[PDB]
Amino acid sequence: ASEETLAFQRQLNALIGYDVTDVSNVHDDELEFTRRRLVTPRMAEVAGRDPKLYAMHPWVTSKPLPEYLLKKITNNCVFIVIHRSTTSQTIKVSADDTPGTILQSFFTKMAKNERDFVLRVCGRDEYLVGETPIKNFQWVRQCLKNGEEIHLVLDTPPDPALDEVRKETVSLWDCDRKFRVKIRGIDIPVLPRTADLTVFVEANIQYGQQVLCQRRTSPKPFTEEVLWNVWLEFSIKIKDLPKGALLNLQIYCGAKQLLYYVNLLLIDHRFLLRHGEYVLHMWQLSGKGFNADKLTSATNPDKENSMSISILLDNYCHPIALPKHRPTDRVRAEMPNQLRKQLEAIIATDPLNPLTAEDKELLWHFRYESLKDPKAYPKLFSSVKWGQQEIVAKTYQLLAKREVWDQSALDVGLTMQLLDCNFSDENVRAIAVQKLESLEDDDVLHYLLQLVQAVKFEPYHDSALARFLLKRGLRNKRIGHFLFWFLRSEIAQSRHYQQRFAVILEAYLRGCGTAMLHDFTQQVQVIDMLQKVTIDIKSLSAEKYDVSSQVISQLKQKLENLQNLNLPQSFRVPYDPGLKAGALVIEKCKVMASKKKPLWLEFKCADPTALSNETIGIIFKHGDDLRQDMLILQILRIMESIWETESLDLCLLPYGCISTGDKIGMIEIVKDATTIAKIQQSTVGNTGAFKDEVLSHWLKEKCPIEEKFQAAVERFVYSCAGYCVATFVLGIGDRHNDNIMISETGNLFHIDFGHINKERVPFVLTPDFLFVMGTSGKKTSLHFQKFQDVCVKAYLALRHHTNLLIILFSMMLMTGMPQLTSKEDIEYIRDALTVGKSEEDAKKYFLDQIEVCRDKGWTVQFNWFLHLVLGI
Ligand SMILES: *c1oc2c3c1C(=O)O[C@H](COC)[C@]3(C)C1=C(C2=O)[C@@H]2CCC(=O)[C@@]2(C)C[C@H]1OC(C)=O
Repeated sequence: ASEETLAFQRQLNALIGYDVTDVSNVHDDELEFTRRRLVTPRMAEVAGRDPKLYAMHPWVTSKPLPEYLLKKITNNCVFIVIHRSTTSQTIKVSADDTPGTILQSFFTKMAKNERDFVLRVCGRDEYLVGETPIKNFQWVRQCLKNGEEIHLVLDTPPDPALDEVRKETVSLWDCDRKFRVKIRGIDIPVLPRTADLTVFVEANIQYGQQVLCQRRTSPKPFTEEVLWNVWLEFSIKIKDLPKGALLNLQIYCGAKQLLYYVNLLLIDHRFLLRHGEYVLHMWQLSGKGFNADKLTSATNPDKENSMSISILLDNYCHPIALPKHRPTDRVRAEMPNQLRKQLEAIIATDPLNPLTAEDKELLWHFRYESLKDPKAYPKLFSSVKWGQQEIVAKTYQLLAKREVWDQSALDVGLTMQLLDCNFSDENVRAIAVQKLESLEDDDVLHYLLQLVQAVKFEPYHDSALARFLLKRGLRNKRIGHFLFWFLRSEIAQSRHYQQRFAVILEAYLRGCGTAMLHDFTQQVQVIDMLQKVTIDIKSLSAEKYDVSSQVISQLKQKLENLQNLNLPQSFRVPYDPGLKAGALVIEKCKVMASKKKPLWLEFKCADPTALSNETIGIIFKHGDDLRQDMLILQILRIMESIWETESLDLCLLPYGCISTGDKIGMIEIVKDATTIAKIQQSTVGNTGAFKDEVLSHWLKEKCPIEEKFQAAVERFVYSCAGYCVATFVLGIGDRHNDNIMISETGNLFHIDFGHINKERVPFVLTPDFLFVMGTSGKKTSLHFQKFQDVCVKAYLALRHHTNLLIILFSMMLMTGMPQLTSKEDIEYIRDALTVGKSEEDAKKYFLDQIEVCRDKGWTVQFNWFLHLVLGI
């Protein structure tokens, strides 16, 4: 290992934010083993990607043009403005022309080596190239909807050389003996403050979040060291242990409640049975009383303060689990009319609905019949007795013939269901991933965060899903960019999965290319520098007192030093990679008058071809985990895409928001916007006597032109409806006025989500909102009626994708929540979506929620004010 190799590893660890070679918190070589195994997948993808297309990362879609965009185009034509220097001409092209047919058509119009130029969006690293109709480019579709013009510049294609990549005994199943483990003792440096506590150890053999067998030790006084030296034998036979099963060890604390836990994979990555002595440091349960963290094979790295449990496993030779080999029978394709019909009723049931013992027997007995319907796969494989060798073997025989599933249409919702906490079998999970291979880059982008979170449900570090993500990231820069940040936010805030995520990110970084490696370095530099600034200014972490003029002046000064000669002169915006930020506009920079004192920063665009002088407003938030906001915003983007397929535009505004490290992140500053509470405070003040006409007045004053005002109101009508529906389905509608913003164009949008007997409301639809829509009293109106229709429309449209939302919601709660979630928490979504109900009842249900808000008036906002502002 030369200084070079060591040096390279060093920088990668800096980009990752974790030392991927660290072995201070491992009891085996699974992680290192995974690093080695990911080497081939990475190299294979690197050598298979096109050097030019990878360099210009065209952002396209194969989806049809939405109904609301079809209107925007007159006669299959599109106008584009091409620039040179100041030199610029406007051309009219066909919506189906390829960027090549464009340039060739440009050289013929204006005329007085040759085709060595490329079309790039003005002021952005976004290229319109490749054999694709101009109308199938995301930027083109964006401009259309926004009504903005399409300005492209004629520059030289980026040399793909800049993406250069650096140089690169035997026992079988048979073991009729029952599995057993010995609990030696538990040890903890410091113990709780009640000192009359009792504790016992519970050992579970879990699979797919289900307990196959459980054993417990007797209760003993809770002291720094508690020894048992007792053997716990389980009712399951060694030969019946399925690959991916875990020995879940938990400690309960009572008086004389789960408090500590740690897991250990029974069958390792090499198909060998786990044996030997083990000293495992456990995690402490925060929820005094469930989630992805409880399934981790990772141990707590903090040895000096955590609880550890010492156990002993059977130590003989080396029993190895034999990989299945499909031989072939009873397909039994016929059943009684009633039986058949009651089988289809079980399958037709929603995800959250539990299966009874009898329900599972029918599904399993008629496996092959159930196999004919993809939507039955989750229920079917959840009816498999995974704790039985014979049954599992039969399960693989069943999956052998997957022609029906192989030909089935890609159903993202259905696929995600097989990648959650309920399935630990590699074969079942692998078939879900098989289907994901069909997703085009644009769709991978919509579900990327969710897929990354799903890696937490994988029993092993190396899996089909982890490799899938690696591959798509290496194949497309935009996906690679976001993958980088999503993995980095987990590695920095999650000790439960940081080791596994670090291995996956290192594999991506060794194949993304020199150019991207340089971009990531600059972005990370700015974030590290900005973070230290928030750490150097000690008062920034003090919520007790307000922000003085001296601290702000101190902020401007420190930003000045950095900018002199140390801070990157330009970097890509984490949440908007196509945009390059340049120098800071120290004058407009400051410390927000917020309790959390976030940095309000403004930069200039580093791209000179930018057709504007507006700054890039970025909030550098510190002291807050922004992972939940990212999840909420992404689910909102998913709702947008869902509404797009149903041909609907709810005008949501999922602004940029990305966690960039440990309790730090960057948030997009929406231009020309203010808080609803702010608008109220200007007229009234620091009191709860809210006026109903303030909002409308504010909007009109911002839109003195007839046409403009009605355009804004219509926008308000849509955006208000979109958020009411969206926030209601997610169960986060009852919010304080200061968490809702509005732009001068009338766009309403919720912000600052954070970790989210009395008066309650389903969502925010206050008198000021109803006012803008021309409704004062309890009387209807033209705009309000529209509002009601749009709400119903968007609402029903979401129900058409119930299973998708249900699974997305359950995973989000399980992976993006500190505390433990229950079935009750997940079931909320099922009720909010009126599952089982007919469209009619559903339409009325939502309309009823709209009525609750009218009767409530300002009541709820007034209580929020009394609480949040007056501490009442
Ligand atoms: C921490 O989520 C957000 C914010 C915070 C915070 O503590 O203060 C404010 C919100 O105060 C109610 C932050 C910085 C803001 C946003 C946010 O999501 C908004 C997202 C869209 C937008 O324009 C932002 C950046 C405004 C910003 O609020 C203010 C009052 O400047």
